[PDB]
Amino acid sequence: GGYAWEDEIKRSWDLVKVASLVASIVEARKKRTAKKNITPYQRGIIRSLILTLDCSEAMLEKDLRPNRHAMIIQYAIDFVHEFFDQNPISQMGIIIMRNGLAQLVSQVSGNPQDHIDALKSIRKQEPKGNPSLQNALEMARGLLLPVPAHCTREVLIVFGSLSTTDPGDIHQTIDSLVSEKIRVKVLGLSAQVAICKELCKATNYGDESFYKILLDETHLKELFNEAVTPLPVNKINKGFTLVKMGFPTRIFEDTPTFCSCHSKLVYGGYFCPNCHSKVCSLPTVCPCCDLMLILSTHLARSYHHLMPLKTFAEVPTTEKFRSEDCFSCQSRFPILLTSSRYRCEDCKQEFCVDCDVFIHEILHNCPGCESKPV
Amino acid sequence: PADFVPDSVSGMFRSHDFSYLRLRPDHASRPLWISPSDGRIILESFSPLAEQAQDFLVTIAEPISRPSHIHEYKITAYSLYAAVSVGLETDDIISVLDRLSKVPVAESIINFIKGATISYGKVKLVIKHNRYFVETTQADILQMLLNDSVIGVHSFEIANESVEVVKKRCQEIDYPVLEEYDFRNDHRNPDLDIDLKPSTQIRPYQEKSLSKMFGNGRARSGIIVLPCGAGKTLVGITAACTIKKSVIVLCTSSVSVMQWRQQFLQWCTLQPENCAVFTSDNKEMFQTESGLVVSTYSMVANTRNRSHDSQKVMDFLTGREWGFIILDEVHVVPAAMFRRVVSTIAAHAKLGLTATLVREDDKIGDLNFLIGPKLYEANWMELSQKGHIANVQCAEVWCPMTAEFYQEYLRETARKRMLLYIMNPTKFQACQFLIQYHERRGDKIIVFSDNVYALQEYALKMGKPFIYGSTPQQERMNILQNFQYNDQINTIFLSKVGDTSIDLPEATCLIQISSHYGSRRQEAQRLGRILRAKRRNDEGFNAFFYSLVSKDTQEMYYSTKRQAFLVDQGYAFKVITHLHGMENIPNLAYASPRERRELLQEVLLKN
DNA sequence: ATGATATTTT
DNA sequence: AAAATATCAT
Ligand SMILES: Nc1ncnc2c1ncn2[C@@H]1O[C@H](COP(=O)(O)OP(=O)(O)O)[C@@H](O)[C@H]1O
Ligand code: BEF
Ligand SMILES: [Mg+2]
Ligand SMILES: [Zn+2]
Ligand SMILES: [Zn+2]
Ligand SMILES: [Zn+2]
Ligand SMILES: [Zn+2]
Repeated sequence: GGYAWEDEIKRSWDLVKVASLVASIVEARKKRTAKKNITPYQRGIIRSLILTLDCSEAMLEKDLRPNRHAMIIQYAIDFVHEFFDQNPISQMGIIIMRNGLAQLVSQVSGNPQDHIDALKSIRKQEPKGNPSLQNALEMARGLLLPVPAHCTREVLIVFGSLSTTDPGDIHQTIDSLVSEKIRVKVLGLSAQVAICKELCKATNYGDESFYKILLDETHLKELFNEAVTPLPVNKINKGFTLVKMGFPTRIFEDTPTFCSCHSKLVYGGYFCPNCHSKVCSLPTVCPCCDLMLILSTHLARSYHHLMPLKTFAEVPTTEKFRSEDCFSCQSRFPILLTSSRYRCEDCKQEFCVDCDVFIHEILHNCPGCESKPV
Repeated sequence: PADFVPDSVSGMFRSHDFSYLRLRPDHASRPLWISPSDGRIILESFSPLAEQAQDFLVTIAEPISRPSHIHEYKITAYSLYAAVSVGLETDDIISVLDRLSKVPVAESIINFIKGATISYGKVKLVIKHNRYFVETTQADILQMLLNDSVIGVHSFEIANESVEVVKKRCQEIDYPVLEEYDFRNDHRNPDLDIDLKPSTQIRPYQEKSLSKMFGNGRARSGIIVLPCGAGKTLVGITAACTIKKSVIVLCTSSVSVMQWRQQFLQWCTLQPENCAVFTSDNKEMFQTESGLVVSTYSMVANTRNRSHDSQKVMDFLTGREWGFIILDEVHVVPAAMFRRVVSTIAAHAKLGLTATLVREDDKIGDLNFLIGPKLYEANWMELSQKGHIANVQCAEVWCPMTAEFYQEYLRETARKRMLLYIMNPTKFQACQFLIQYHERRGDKIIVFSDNVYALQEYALKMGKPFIYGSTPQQERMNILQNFQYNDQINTIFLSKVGDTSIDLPEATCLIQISSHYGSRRQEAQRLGRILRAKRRNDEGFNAFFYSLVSKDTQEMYYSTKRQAFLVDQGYAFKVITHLHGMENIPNLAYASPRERRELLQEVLLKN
């Protein structure tokens, strides 16, 4: 019955005793494999998203430093900014589950400032009680009723607990959501939940990829950023329609005038092309003739989604190269094992790694394709 | 040093320049620098291979200074002897050191380790019924040893009294004496059946420290150094349990003897039948076949005059052969008379446990041949991070001496000089303010004072208790227990009696109005009194350690010299010239000039 | 070598 | 309550 002391000494120093570039390429190729498949799926540019956040005792856990409540709220602010930058026409609403009830914190609108301010106020609020998915969903269902039909209803629940206390049968709400054509995306924090999986699958036409649980702090940001982009629509669902809209002209005035939207003195504004009423900022529904005023730039931002730029394929090392320098940025390709040259299929012009990421994330048009004369 | 151009600024380094050796190509990885001439080692704890390097260096080197980032180690003959003792050889040591060195090891260093790594196991000493036999399996080597006139398979009985003489002599000769005892093999000595309680669990560093002692599966004598509050009592208890033989404990003070009795009972399976305490309070002795006997150094070490009732128990101690002996607070063993305890009591394995292996004289090194090599050591900073010993924010308050008081200081003689600055009215105000401020925070404060007269004077003025030699054992225990479990009595003064070997988790703050002459041992021991606070794991908690001194007096000289050990271990002292909020205090002692003059006359009348 | 302080005994 | 021996520092 001897103890571990008598056996031997650990001898820690015995444990320690005394290709990267190709590894990066193959790792990039494996990552690029997921990006190889891309097709112009039809996506609803106009959308209405109700953001539901869990503010309950489960948020007091220190899994995400400093606490789940702080990180979720902070990343929510970033999501609000990103969501309204990529999609200018869309509107958003904020709900929070606290004390076993769903509490509205900001009306569904198209002003990012209002939603940002609402989230900022929630910072100090201390989470408590149990969450209630049914109460949040019922409140979300009501909020998404006045929204126009052409808009695609969307719910993005950030669930953090493992159990839900509802006053009624949540299964009825799931059926009701499907009837109203509402798609729910759930970002779990700890582990899978049976009801959450069913809600996402039922509302997403059987797709099970809309319920995701993160595995570390870094993965949360990627999940938040993914929801920014619009979701594709199914073939069976039909929502084709026209929407009346107008483009107002910025007007400069020496004397400030009352704004129809807020009834406040503002030096400048945009004159509506129907009722000539002035609105402080865009894009918002006109306060008088309720036609959504927008600028041509707002429509432009969403064009790249309709016709995404085809992914580039790395050239084989054996084949010859078009030139020794990048077409766009003129950066010499390192001589190095495997050539680090990427060519666009349409125009067949090589590009560097920096251009490949830039030409598919920020810049949405291949420089070579525009240069090619037809 | 060949084909090397001396540097222009090489003159700044007094022959200590080491630029001749070239840096290794992989210097970015190796964490060690080796200085050839001085033998010092510089270790980077922020670089890869830090943890196992620290464990290895501690084994083969005695730490000197261990700040946060750069650790300064040194190699000595005694350190090498300890390293080779715990299952190591020159081949392994050389390979590891060269591997971890940012620069190649110089030939001078290689020779130093090589010489002392081969004499490990030539001469052995064993203990039979009551006769010591210095024997060895081989027969040729001992014949050379016997030829020497200093000493006076082969086995020969040596005089018990002269055992220390041969032990030192073996250290002097090339072959040093080894102290190993195979407790598993021998069953002739009655075995005590004891084991740790199921609830008890050994902490990581405690487990590692005990593992080194039993690395080869056989107990070996040595000294284990852990910070105050680390739990050396549990390490000793576990060491006794595994050996499964009779164990005798020698302790510095009777109060601590009671602590050992209680601690031993709380953390093991032993029953009262096998426990007896040979202290001044009671001379009860155990009549069981075997058991634990806990005593004190003074009782055992005393030679001339001991009562017959104590003599019979002492004869009982010397009669039976013991299997284990724990020399608690082993930093006083090298004293003139306490050394006799090792010789009188015949034990196969002897273990020393202390927190501050410091001694003003050169007698500290003698421990290596009285008990054994320094088996293990632990970093005070490392344990503080782990949450085992409470963090302490040391400070050194500067208390200026007033003009009237200072003038009398210069004229008085040296021995009278001490009482002028210890009773400084400015120091008195500082002590009052700190106690009042820290009592508001609900913190227990212990005010040490070596000077008995000053201790009493401060206590009487503040209406607080005190403990020192005149206090009886019953009263001293009552104050200790009361101060631990009563809200009203938040602060108690003490003296040299309580400096070392007392457990009191309640204490969190600490002050010293006066202190003994420059001595690092007392400073470290007093600081350790508050390093085991039960509320050490609470978030954002910091214990306090205040040192009140008088500016321009000899106390400043002593205080700087009195905190050297703490600086080496890692603690940093902050100078507090001004105590904010002191002026607003409604009442301050000796505020009026008349009060200061009256105190000056009173203190002057002392001598 | 001396002075403090502490401890043990009678 | 007084003796006597150790210890720790000059
Ligand atoms: N493993 C442990 N678990 C809990 N408390 C422990 C453990 N080991 C030691 N302690 C505590 O450490 C404190 C000081 O122990 P002690 O042996 O008196 O320290 P020192 O090293 O100063 O002699 C005691 O309160 C004891 O209960
Ligand atoms: F090191 Be301890 F306080 F006995
Ligand atoms: Mg102790
Ligand atoms: Zn307005
Ligand atoms: Zn209008
Ligand atoms: Zn480029
Ligand atoms: Zn192209």
